[PDB]
Amino acid sequence: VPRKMTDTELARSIRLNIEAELDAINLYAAHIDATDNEDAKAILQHVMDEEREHAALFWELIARLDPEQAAHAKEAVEKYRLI
Amino acid sequence: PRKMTDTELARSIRLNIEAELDAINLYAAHIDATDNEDAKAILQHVMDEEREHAALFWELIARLDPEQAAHAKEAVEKYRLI
Amino acid sequence: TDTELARSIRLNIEAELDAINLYAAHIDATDNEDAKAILQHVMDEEREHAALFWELIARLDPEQAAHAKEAVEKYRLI
Amino acid sequence: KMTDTELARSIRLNIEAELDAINLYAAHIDATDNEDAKAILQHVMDEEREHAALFWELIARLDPEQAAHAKEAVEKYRLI
Amino acid sequence: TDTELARSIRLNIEAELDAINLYAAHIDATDNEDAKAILQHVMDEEREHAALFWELIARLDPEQAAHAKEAVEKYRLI
Amino acid sequence: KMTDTELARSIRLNIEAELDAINLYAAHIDATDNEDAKAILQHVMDEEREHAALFWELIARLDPEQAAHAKEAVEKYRLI
Amino acid sequence: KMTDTELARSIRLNIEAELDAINLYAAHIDATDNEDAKAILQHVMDEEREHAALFWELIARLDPEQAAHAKEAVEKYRLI
Amino acid sequence: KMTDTELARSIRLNIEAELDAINLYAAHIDATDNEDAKAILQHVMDEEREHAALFWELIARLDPEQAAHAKEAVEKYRLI
Amino acid sequence: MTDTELARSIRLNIEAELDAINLYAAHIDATDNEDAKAILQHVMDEEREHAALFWELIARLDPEQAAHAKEAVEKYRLI
Amino acid sequence: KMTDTELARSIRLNIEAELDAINLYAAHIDATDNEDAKAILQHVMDEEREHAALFWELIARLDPEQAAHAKEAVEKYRLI
Ligand SMILES: [Fe+3]
Ligand SMILES: [Fe+3]
Ligand SMILES: [Fe+3]
Ligand SMILES: [Fe+3]
Ligand SMILES: [Fe+3]
Ligand SMILES: [Fe+3]
Ligand SMILES: [Fe+3]
Repeated sequence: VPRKMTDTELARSIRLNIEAELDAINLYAAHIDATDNEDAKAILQHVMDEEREHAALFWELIARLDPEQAAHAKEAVEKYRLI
Repeated sequence: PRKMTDTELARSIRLNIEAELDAINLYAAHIDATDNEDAKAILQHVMDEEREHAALFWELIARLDPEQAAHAKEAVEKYRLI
Repeated sequence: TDTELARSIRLNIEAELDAINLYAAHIDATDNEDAKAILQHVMDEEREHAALFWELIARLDPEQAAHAKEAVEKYRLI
Repeated sequence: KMTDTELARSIRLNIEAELDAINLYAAHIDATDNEDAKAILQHVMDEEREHAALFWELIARLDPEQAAHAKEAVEKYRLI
Repeated sequence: TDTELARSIRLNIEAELDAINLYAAHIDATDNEDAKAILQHVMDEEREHAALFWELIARLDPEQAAHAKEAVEKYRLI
Repeated sequence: KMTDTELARSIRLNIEAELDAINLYAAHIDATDNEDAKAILQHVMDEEREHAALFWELIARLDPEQAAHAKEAVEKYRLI
Repeated sequence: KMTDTELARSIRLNIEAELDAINLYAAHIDATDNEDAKAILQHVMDEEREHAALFWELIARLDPEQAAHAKEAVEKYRLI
Repeated sequence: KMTDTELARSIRLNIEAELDAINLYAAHIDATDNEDAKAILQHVMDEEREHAALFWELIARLDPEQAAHAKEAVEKYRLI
Repeated sequence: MTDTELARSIRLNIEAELDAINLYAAHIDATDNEDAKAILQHVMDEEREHAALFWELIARLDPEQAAHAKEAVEKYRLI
Repeated sequence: KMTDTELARSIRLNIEAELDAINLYAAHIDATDNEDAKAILQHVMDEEREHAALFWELIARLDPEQAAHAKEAVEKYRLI
């Protein structure tokens, strides 16, 4: 019940939406290499790229809330930081 | 890892229509479960784009081995049901 | 009128399509004729069901304006 | 397989799927108050019932024996 | 009267059929005859159980008028 | 040489399925007020119990060693 | 219900859970040839088996009857 | 594979798993009044967030297109 | 066939032990019987012993126990 | 409960989930041969192991008895 309506409910829900978008992109990535039709493959790459933009959009929202966005700012330094 | 023109192509696209609509229902539930405006905006945006994804997969099954002859008497047989 | 009605009809579309896929998997799992033929009949009827639920959800509140530009988005790729 | 461990078990599962679909449509008749939705739910449920009965006719004269469904209406009779 | 009793009995039919499917899958994975015999016995009893549930759900609520015209729709494809 | 994870484990699964069926039907006796449903539920549930007992007696002789279910009556009695 | 579907359902679930754990440890015994794993997995399997037998005696003193689980040793030989 | 099938899809799945862990730990933050547990939970949740950020930058620095990380900040402001 | 065939399996066995303890505890806290409570708490104690045993097994195996030497200090290192 | 099932069982679940994360990354080490992936996966797996150790002492440095985890090194040695 103690939920500021906006500061803690939709955050778990939008992380869920990120997960769902990512799984959908995974399925379309599995399906690009599963036929030799060219138009179907093309429309699948289009929908896959659009879902990819969805994932980026939900990610950029999920960063700018009460969770810590400095972790997704210290990521470019921590990537190369492994030797 | 597998290639077939009939089921390995059609069954998967029928599944994809289900997946698009699952996303649509989930998004519609997320529109009606908060009062955020940024979240509402990005959710209705993503929801409308999946609505295009679902319509496109519906044309894929139409322009596939399945028959778009079901979608020619459907507007009348809905009306043929009262 | 909403999830009470719309989410349930989306779900019924999933169920119809799942029945078509399952019966198609059972048709491509034999080379008989009795099961194949009557399963083709049940498959055809399931497909009609899915089309019917699709026209209903179009003729309800939601925006089927994607199913008006779907014929143009199919044609637009060659 | 294809008749022993496959087809009949798979067709039993097909009957199972028809029963589940009808269960969903019957729950959906009384979970809204629309008339168009009510009409098409009853219509699709009727056709599903046709599907389930016909799959039952297949399983009767398929590998399983249609002698069990016939010596059961009297075992029901055991309720008064 | 609805999904709590009748649909639940349809669920019971589902459970009977799945139990028969599992026991039949277990009969076709060995040639030990003692297990095969008791498994086939239990399966025959499950089969009568499932038939019993089917005739009850015919009487409880939904219409078995398809289950009177089912041999009639079976015959139409030969 | 599989009578272990091809014969015995399968019977553990069969006991699991029987017990789950008994639990499901017992939930179905406690979810309505009908007599006919009561009659068929009590009949089929008792027969399922018989099935579970049959599978248990099968698993006793198949593989595992029943040194516990002969020494078990003392561990219940060990208090109260 | 409580004693019928809170007491009995819970202990049948306990038997099922014991069976699931035993099946998992048995699958892991035949999925390696290590000696530490074999020894400790067989030990844990022995203790789970003890747990399962004890849960079975618990359900004996509940809603199921040994009127079938005492006629199971007599009914096994008469089935082939 | 090790570039497309098993590499890009797998890293997206790992991102999903880390996000599920973050959501779970946030649920455990809102279900207690312990402060040592709260502290370790916000620390581990932050570390999972660090994992999610790292996996996101890798999947960007992989085959997939990081052009969304140039477009999304403009397409979000465009939403009212 | 030495790491992910066995180590994931031993972690899974630990998972089963943990779920068994949680389920047993939920069934101990669902009645006011003492025979069932006592023997179920006993079985839970053996489940705890099992989880402990598998944990010591995984320590002398492929994963790194370098966390279990400074973990008592990083636990306290939070105030 | 705030201490029994709302706190303790949740921590049992959290340890289970951390083991799941390490297991998934261990499955992913056996599904590719890239070096960027190996580096970041080893980092996140090492951090997950740290998480699991932290939750293990939290459940240990609680009211339940870490006395099984004080005589474990002796009872395994009792296994051959
Ligand atoms: Fe999307
Ligand atoms: Fe989608
Ligand atoms: Fe249908
Ligand atoms: Fe049965
Ligand atoms: Fe049964
Ligand atoms: Fe155990
Ligand atoms: Fe146990």
